[PDB]
Amino acid sequence: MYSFPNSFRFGWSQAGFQSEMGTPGSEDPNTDWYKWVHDPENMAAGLVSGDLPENGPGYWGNYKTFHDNAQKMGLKIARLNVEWSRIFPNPLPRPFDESKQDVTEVEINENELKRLDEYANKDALNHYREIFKDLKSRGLYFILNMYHWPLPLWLHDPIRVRRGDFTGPSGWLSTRTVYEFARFSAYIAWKFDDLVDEYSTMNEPNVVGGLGYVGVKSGFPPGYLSFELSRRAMYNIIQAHARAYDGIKSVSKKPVGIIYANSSFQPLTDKDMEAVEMAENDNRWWFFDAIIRGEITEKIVRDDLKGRLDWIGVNYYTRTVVKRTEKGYVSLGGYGHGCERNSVSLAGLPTSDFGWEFFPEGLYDVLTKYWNRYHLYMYVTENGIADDADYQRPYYLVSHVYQVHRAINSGADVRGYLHWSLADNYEWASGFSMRFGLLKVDYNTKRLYWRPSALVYREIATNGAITDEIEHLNSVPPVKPLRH
Amino acid sequence: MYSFPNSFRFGWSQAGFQSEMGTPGSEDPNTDWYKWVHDPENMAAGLVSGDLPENGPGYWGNYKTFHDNAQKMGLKIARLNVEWSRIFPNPLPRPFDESKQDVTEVEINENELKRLDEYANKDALNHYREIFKDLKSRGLYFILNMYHWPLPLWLHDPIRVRRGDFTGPSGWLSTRTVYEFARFSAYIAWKFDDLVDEYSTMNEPNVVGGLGYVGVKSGFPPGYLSFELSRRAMYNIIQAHARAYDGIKSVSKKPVGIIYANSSFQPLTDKDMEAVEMAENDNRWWFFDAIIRGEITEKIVRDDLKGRLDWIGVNYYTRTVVKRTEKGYVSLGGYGHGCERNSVSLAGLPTSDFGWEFFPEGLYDVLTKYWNRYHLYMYVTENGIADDADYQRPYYLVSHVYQVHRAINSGADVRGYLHWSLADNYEWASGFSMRFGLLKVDYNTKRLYWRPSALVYREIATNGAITDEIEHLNSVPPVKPLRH
Amino acid sequence: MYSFPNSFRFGWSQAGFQSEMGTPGSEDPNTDWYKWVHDPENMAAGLVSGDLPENGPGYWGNYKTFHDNAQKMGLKIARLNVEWSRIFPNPLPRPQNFDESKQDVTEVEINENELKRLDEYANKDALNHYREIFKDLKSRGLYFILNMYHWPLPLWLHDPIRVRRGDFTGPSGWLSTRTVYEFARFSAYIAWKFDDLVDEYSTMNEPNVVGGLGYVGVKSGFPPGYLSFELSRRAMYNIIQAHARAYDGIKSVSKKPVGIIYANSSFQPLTDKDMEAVEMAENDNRWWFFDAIIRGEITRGNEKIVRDDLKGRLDWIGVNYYTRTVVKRTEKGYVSLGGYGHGCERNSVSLAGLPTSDFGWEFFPEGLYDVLTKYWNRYHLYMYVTENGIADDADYQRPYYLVSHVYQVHRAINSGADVRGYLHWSLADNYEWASGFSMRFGLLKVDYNTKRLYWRPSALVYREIATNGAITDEIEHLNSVPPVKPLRH
Amino acid sequence: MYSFPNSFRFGWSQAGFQSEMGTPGSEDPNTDWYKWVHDPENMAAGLVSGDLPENGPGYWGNYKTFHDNAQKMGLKIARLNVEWSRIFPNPLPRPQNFDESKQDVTEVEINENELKRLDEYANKDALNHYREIFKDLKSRGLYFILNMYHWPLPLWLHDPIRVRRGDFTGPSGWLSTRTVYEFARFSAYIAWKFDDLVDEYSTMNEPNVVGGLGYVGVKSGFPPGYLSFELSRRAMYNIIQAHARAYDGIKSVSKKPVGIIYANSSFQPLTDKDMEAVEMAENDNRWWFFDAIIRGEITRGNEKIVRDDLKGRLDWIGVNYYTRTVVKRTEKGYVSLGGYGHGCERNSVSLAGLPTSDFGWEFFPEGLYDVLTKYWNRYHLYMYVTENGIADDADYQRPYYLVSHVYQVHRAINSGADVRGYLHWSLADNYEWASGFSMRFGLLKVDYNTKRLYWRPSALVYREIATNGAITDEIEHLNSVPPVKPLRH
Ligand SMILES: *[C@H]1O[C@H](CO)[C@H](O)[C@H](O)[C@H]1F
Ligand SMILES: *[C@H]1O[C@H](CO)[C@H](O)[C@H](O)[C@H]1F
Ligand SMILES: *[C@H]1O[C@H](CO)[C@H](O)[C@H](O)[C@H]1F
Ligand SMILES: *[C@H]1O[C@H](CO)[C@H](O)[C@H](O)[C@H]1F
Repeated sequence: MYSFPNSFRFGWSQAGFQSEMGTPGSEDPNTDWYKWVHDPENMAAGLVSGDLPENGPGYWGNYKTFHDNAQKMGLKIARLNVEWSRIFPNPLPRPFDESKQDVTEVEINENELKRLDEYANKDALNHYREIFKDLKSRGLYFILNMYHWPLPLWLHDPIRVRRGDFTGPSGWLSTRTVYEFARFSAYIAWKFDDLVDEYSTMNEPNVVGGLGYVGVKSGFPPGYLSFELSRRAMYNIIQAHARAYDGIKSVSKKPVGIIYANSSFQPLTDKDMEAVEMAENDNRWWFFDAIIRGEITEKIVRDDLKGRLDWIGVNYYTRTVVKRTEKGYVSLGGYGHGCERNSVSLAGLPTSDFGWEFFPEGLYDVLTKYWNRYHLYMYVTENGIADDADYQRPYYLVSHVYQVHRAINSGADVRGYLHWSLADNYEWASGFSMRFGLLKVDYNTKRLYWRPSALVYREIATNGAITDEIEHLNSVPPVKPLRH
Repeated sequence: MYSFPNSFRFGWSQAGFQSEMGTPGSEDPNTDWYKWVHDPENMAAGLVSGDLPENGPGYWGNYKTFHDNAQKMGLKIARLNVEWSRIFPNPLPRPFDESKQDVTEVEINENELKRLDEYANKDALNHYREIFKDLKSRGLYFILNMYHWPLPLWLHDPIRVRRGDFTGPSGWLSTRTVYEFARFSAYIAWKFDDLVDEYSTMNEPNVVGGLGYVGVKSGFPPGYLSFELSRRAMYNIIQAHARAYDGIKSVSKKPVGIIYANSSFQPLTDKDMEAVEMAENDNRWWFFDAIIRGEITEKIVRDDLKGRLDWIGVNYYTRTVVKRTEKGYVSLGGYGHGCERNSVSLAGLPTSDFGWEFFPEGLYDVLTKYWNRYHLYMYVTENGIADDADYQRPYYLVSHVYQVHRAINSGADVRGYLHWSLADNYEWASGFSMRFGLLKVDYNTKRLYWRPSALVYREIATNGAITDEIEHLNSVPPVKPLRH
Repeated sequence: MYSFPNSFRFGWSQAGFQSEMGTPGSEDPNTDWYKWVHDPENMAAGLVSGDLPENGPGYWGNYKTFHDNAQKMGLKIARLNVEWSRIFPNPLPRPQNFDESKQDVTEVEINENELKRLDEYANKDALNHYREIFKDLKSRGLYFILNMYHWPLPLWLHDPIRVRRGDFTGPSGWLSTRTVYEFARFSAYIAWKFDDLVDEYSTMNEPNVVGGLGYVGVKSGFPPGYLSFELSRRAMYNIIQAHARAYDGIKSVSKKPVGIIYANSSFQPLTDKDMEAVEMAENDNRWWFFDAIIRGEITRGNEKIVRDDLKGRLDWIGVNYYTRTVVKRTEKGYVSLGGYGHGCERNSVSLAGLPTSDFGWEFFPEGLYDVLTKYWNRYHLYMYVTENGIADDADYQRPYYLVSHVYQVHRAINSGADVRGYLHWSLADNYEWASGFSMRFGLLKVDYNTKRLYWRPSALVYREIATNGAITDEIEHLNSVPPVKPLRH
Repeated sequence: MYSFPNSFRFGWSQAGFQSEMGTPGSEDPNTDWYKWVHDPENMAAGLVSGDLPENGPGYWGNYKTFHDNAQKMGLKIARLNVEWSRIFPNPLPRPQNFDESKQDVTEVEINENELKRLDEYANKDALNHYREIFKDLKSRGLYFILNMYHWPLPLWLHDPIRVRRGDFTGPSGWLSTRTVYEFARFSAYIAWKFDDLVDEYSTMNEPNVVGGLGYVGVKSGFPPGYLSFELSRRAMYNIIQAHARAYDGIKSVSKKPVGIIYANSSFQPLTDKDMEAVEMAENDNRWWFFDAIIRGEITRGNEKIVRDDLKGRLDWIGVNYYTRTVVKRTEKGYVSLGGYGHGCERNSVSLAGLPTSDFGWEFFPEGLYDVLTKYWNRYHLYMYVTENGIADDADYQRPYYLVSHVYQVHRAINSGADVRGYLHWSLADNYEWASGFSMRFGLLKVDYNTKRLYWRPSALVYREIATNGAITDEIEHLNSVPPVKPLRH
């Protein structure tokens, strides 16, 4: 048996854009992401799959079923987001000097919030309140995230930017987005504080800037390849996090965190340990040192950035193998996320439907490194596998949950594990083919089915432990019967 | 939902030789099969794996744990056998003309049973009583089978026979074995009737004669290749069944059946339907027409054979594809049981760790054909898959259970489904590598673990139905992620 | 036995950029493609592999060895290009009598005086080196098809990074009529200089891939990688008129045959209800182009016109072929299906159970017969198979790939098609564009460390074919699908 | 370049039973093997495949075509056997001065008079046909190694079904000294008849496989398939004395070199603690046999003796080699491991990640060097590589298999070993015993419907090797492991 503390919670995470649509009446056409996946040129180029999110799992209409299943599964925590575009589908009056690089302060008060109130979509706010009330009535502890990638179209036209036209709404390249984000977050906290337990400002901001402006083959908006603009987007996102933090704290006393995409960086040979550290600096610490210690880049300390974080949401799937170079370090293909789909890595480890390598030890690595650097408590806010057949998921689930136990045992303050995800959903540029659910979705009927891994998770959650009977699943899925 | 009748029972089947040994004190060295798998020449030839049954799962010592798990799984029926060799390890006095071909009668009465009593091993009888009492106390309905392949060494020395020496104890080639089998079965019924619900005389007698004397590459005792001796063994086994039936009925009023190995015979092309019928005649009907209608081979009717059956135990794994020949019919490799391990058949269907093709429709075929010919009620007494990883079993389980539902819906009287098996066990000449358990066995510690399929079976059994939530598993395991 | 006419030639095709560099002093940094593959942002995005052409097979210095092996192998035809950038590495003077705002280029006047001026700007070392290569070529008895263009443009004509970034103020490649004007002049110039060595001309290699991958299929990492339906059409329009202007230019200086080389797939119906889908696909991917440069039929804005300056500008068709495309009828028209043709997994099997190559291309030789006979029946121009081959480092499938496709050409001739040679892609491994060196198409293996060439068993098979002018009885079993059971699925 | 001595020969080996039948009038129903493979019970048990040798490649009638192709391929040596059963299809008179109960056969007197008597019983059509085959062989410049025995015994000497059934009252094959006596006479007889055509002799092909698979490895479906450690030893004991008696018999009539051909694997240690395990394996599978027939050392019942009638009966060693065997130390001795060598899955990869053949045999060329040099250092007798090859219908791995093993022979010579030729198994596909026709080892493919031979690309590779007496620079990259990524795992 591997027993968790009595206060530890098991649950799940999901995103508005990936899961909301699918039931008639749920359509939200007003985001950069909506426009982006319907774009004819993006489709012809294969940058997006051609699948459309309005044919999704339909959480907007069917949330009661989702919560029903989650309760039967013994889950006690959930992390969701509100979609910005649903609440403010229409542009807000211009507020503020747009040419200033830094946004050190955004003044928000009772009067300003009441003014915003008059622009807000009331049907959308009331519907979210209905969803969250039903969530809370199942005994689910609620982490509310403000941002999980789609921006209102009135703040970002991604096709214009893709085309190299910077005269329109430019998303994270514009301090106007920073300013409005802080206000949105204060506003939502103001409206929903009575239901919320903890807050997250944003989900994986590193992926937004990284795939948006460098990893353009990913088909993420706006898909404009520029090292310079990628840095600008990340700089603005950092400030937006700090201002959203201050905004929420002006209205609520509850914990405010952030959710971030992590890999476990691993040395190719024992000569590559420095390369691991440089990779950790460049992919992780630089960002967290900014919003925790105020350290940013000349290398300065910004007092408006310092201390703006109460907890860390750890998202984790797999490792990245690095080696030392003359000029620095490189990542290696054939490991981590750079493998063949439904095959084996260069290390002989099985890969998912998405080509991601099975490497649960990485999670222990990531949890304990954060803990040793910052001493902030953590949730595992995302962890899971693309696996429609359910072959690897039982092993994936138990192995990762074990590593969390390992992390706690070593002293790290980790307070919950939230699987990605409760049900299948729309996997961004990849469409519906990448199925991460504990529950399978038949997209024709929106009916949910329990994969055997869901029954395994029920065992874990109901008992607050990896029980004796399922302990063998803390191992690598046998590769011999699997595709190579 | 697929709901079964309120009286339908879900459970499991297991064999004494495959599951009993493994705990110190359980060793039974006195069978043909024990001798056969320890034989140095058999080992060097690769006819047996080299694995030894005394290193098994240890049901003899650990039966309470097995039954505990079965109860938690919601099972309500079990079929086991007593091992003949445990009860009579030593030769019994010669009774009876050994050169007579037919055994039409074996006289058994109270006095003869008391005489046998004085030869019986009392420790073994008392231990079995303890096992079965504990079984019944979990609310398990009990089918007791008399014979599941091992014969006492004093009735069969398989190495002598393998060597072409017929002067020793010759197993099913000798009417002495028939005579003693009838007495053993009456004796066991006499001892255990208060605990037993239904009886089976024997398990898969067709496999005993077929692999014993024709399919000699299987490594079944005595491994002497002879069409003639295979017929002789089957003739004696048939008579032994009829005499065991009469023996049990002299002592008990309870239902007496038999458990038999079935394939579903399928035509290669639509020109091969007659070939299917000939295959069914040669592999199935000839045997059942003997013990039900007394029809045997000149083609006669034996009154001592007629009507000796109350129910049919249907064992089923996969299909056999046949085609018409000039001289008759042939079976095709690349389908059914003749496939590559962990691969796909010639029809693109996934195969097991044993190379057996996924074909659940065959079970409906087999159930309804028996029903339409004889109108005897049936149990599915064996059905399962060699699958250590648990990749295919959830699908295999739900799909086959569905076909049973299909059979009932069409009118067939089927009263239970017994999965092969509750836990991993010693798979004959193949050893421990073929793992059929709903529970995984760690052979070092004898600890049992729940594979995700066990949690799926708990759903089925507790509800008496394939529930809505697991209904997607009534499909073929996706082949793309699997080895080809 | 499958015998070819006595005049039919077996050989190979090769491209300057893919094969020239690798030997000391061979480097040509002055193309869009060179800049494109060295670009740090393109590298970080994985648009390009990170392999660099300057570490290539070194034909620039080792051409005598290549030619030696090709002669040993009994080859009798070769098709090569001159790299524009090596001849004119620096810009030429903005031309007289030229309006950059005019959509159409109906004429480009080139005379002996203009040619003599151009000659002042040409790199003489490059010109002399190419003469040395081609002389050596002809000395082995190889018939020579000289192609003018095989993708890289001089940087002074195209800065692809600028265009990638959405900046159209600089040199914009096929988006500019200046490039059309200069291409015409370049082709006339090369013909004027090399006509004593050339047997037949091609203007261009696969223009449809340049426009298509450059401006629509941007995940392929082709320059300038700017996603735009509108700009893809403009590039294709300009490339069409460039072909016509180049044909006139070559004809002003030469009597020899002038063709074009084009990328083809065989369009195949998913079900028997999809035959119209195939015809629409053939219209959109093939006929529209050739009806323009043969029949002068084209669309400019919104109208279907005939341009007398485009009509009749083709003497022969270079058929490039690898695999099929499976199409199905839609409400809005037709779509291609993944899991067939070039959209399969690498080293696997297609949805039809046919083996795929290192590049994920489906084995489908019957498509070649389909393509050759369709071109024949529509236009009645003679053709060459100018590119056919497989990415196969291990040499598992190539022996089958080669014999089978060569059989399909024999079948095409038998049906009446005028097909005059077969040219394998390629003699030796080379630099496969954005994919780098890992895609190995050679009959000969290249060790990139030593630049040594090795005969794959397929090269020995090809020698049998070429020396005999036939698929001989002894190798005829190779006219079949590589067995799939021993291969990866 | 890897060059061989000017006297080294490249060729092939072939067996009568596997290759002769298939043409009208070639049938030879009079062997244990023939009866064994037609047996209904053996068929139903799947001990034999159900394929029949009379539908084979037809060397009996088509030998001129085989020889034609072998000469085209530049081969210069061949090793064939005569089938005993074709020469003596009927029993011979029970012999004078012979006690069937004696364990040892120390002498078999054969003189000219006895030979002339035997000649009265020999089938003359068979003898003349073999002369015609061998004359044609020699006329292509092939050096001829004639082997006396390659597994089938005349039925009058062995009824395998009777023995399978445990009935030892009939003709019992290698379990009877009568078979030893007759083999000696047969070999002297064949030498007496064919010595003008023969260059070197072998008595036997792989006697260890006959005894081993016949009496222990019974799942292999070899005759008589009677499982007995004791009878395997008796068969091997008799086969050893048969070899000695045959050597004396041949020497009574011929001056030429007389050797034996033997099945070898390379024993390899699982871990570095297993080197003694390897030596014990080499003792039990190899040295015990050769110490008997070279040094006269043997065990009879319970004692280690020297027999002067066994000592020195060998002039050369025929090395047969396919793959390795991995062994590990046990308390009781040593064991072989599955997942390496010949115990792998077909068309897959071994536990060491090395590719396996259609037969499930692991690619391990370094084992050949190990085997050749071990024999050399122990006995200092010259050797031939008499069997080496791969079951590979598609020809994917064979080009690598061939070049790599041929390299390992070059390495053996370089180290000092006297190795005088390499003979591929085999020229053409044939009947692979209990496996039937599906295991295809030919450099040439056989279509069993027409009996036509086809050159696999490996045959072209072999022609390069043989005509040059070298692995040439051009094919030297084949001295490597077939890439596993494109193959089935
Ligand atoms: C984390 O990863 C999952 C699986 O890829 C989804 O993309 C989420 O939105 C992301 F936050
Ligand atoms: C039925 O089959 C199973 C799986 O092979 C076991 O062998 C049983 O003993 C047999 F009855
Ligand atoms: C045709 O295809 C080959 C191999 O893909 C090369 O890319 C050539 O340049 C192209 F023209
Ligand atoms: C050596 O092996 C080959 C291929 O396995 C044939 O079986 C020969 O007869 C044998 F001697």
